[PDB]
Amino acid sequence: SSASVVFMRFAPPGEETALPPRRATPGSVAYDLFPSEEMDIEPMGLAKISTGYGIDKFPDGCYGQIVSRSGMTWKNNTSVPTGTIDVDYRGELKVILRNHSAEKSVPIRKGTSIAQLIFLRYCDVEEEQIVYINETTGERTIIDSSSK
Amino acid sequence: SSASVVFMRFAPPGEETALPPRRATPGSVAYDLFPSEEMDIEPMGLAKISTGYGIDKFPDGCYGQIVSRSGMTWKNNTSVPTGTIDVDYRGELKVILRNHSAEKSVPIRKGTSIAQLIFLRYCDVEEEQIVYINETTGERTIIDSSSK
Amino acid sequence: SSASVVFMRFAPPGEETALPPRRATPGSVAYDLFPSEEMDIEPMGLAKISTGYGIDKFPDGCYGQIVSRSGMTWKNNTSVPTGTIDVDYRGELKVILRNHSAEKSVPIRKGTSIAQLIFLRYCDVEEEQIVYINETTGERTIIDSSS
Repeated sequence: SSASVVFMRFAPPGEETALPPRRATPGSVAYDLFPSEEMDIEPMGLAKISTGYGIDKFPDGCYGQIVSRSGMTWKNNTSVPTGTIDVDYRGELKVILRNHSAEKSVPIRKGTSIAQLIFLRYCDVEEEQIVYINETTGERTIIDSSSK
Repeated sequence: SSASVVFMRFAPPGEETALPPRRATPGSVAYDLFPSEEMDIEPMGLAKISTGYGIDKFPDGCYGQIVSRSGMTWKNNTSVPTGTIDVDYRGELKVILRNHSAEKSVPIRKGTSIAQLIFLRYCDVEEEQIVYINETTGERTIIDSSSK
Repeated sequence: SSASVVFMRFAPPGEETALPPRRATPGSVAYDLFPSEEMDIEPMGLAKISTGYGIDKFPDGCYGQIVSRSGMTWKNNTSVPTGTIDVDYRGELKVILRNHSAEKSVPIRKGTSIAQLIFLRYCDVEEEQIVYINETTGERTIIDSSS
C-alpha cells in the first residue's frame, strides 16, 4: 500500500470521458493528466479543465501536486498557477491553466496531456505551538498549542 | 519532535495581528496564511504581503514551501511566483502575490487567506561531486567534492 | 548513497563555464543555479537558460525541482513556470524564466543565480488502479490496473 495509487473515474462505465492519468514514460515521477472536453484558451486566458478523475487512495505520506509540462510551457506559453491536492479531497481533479500569449490561443484536445501529477512526501504536523519571543530577553510566551 | 512545528508570532500578545497559520480540515496538507494588513493589489501588480509569523522550529527533514490557494488563484486571477523557506530562515513569512488582471485590483483582507504553507520532505545533501566524463574513454573525472 | 548527489559538468576542464550548483548557506535546502552565458530577457519574454550542468546521480527517493529565487522574482519581476527534473533525465539543466515586465529587460549574468534546485522526496508508484465507485452502495469496480 506504501507505493500504490487508486484513481476514481467520475463518468459511469460506458460513457465517453478523458483518457485516465497515464504514467509518463520514459520516466518515474509524473502522471499525465488529460481533458474531458476540447476547448481553445484565448490569449491571456485562464481555464479550469476537468480531467474526469479524482484520487481515491494516495500513496502513504503523500499528497498530489499538479505541475506544468515542460513542452507546453515553452511551446504554448502556458503555466499551472495552482495544484495542491489535499489527502481528503474526493472531488474531480481540475487543472488551472494560464495562457500567457497575447496573440495565440491554446488548443485543449482529448488525447493530449494538459499537465502532470506528482505524489510528493509531506509532513502531516502532529504538534503545533504558537509562541511570542521577547526581542530583548529571549523569554518565550506560549500563545496557543494543538495536537492532531 | 519529528512532526512538530513552532510558529513565532511577531506581534506582542494583545496587539493587532494576522490570523495565525492554520490547517482548515484534518485532510489539509497546508497551513492557511493570512495578511497582517489590508491592501488592494493594482492590475498587473506584484505584492510582498507580511503574514505576522515566522517559523521558529521546522519538522525534521522538512522545509516550508508557500504555494497558491486554488480559490484565490481562480477568483482573483493571481499566482505565488516564489516561496522556498530555508530551515535557517529567522524572519517573518512574506507571501509574494502577482495580480494577472489588466483591469481588476486584488482585495487583501484580514480574515481571508492569501496562500498556504506546506512542510515538504527534502534531502539535505551530505555528499556532493562534480564529474566530467572523458569523451574518448568514458572515464569519469571528479572535478570537485564536498562533505556537510 | 542516500544523501549524495553527483553533478555532471558539460564543459571541458580548462574551458570557462557556468559557476557550479551550490548551496548558499548550511541552512540552504536548495542549490543556486548559474547561467553559462549572459543575455538580456526582453519585456514579456520567455527564456531557456543553460546552466552548464546535469544531474548524474540523484539522492535516493528524490527528484529535482527547479524553483524561482526570491530576490530575483521580486527585483526583476520574473517566475520559473516549469522545473520538474525526472530521475532518468541526464541532459543539461535549463532554467525556463519568464520576464513579467512590460518595460524592463532582465539581465542574465555569469556570477548571479537565476534559480535554485531542490531535491524533493516523491513516491515512485508501483501499483495503479482506476476504479468506478457506486454512490448508492460503496460498491467498487476495477476498470483498469497496472504494475
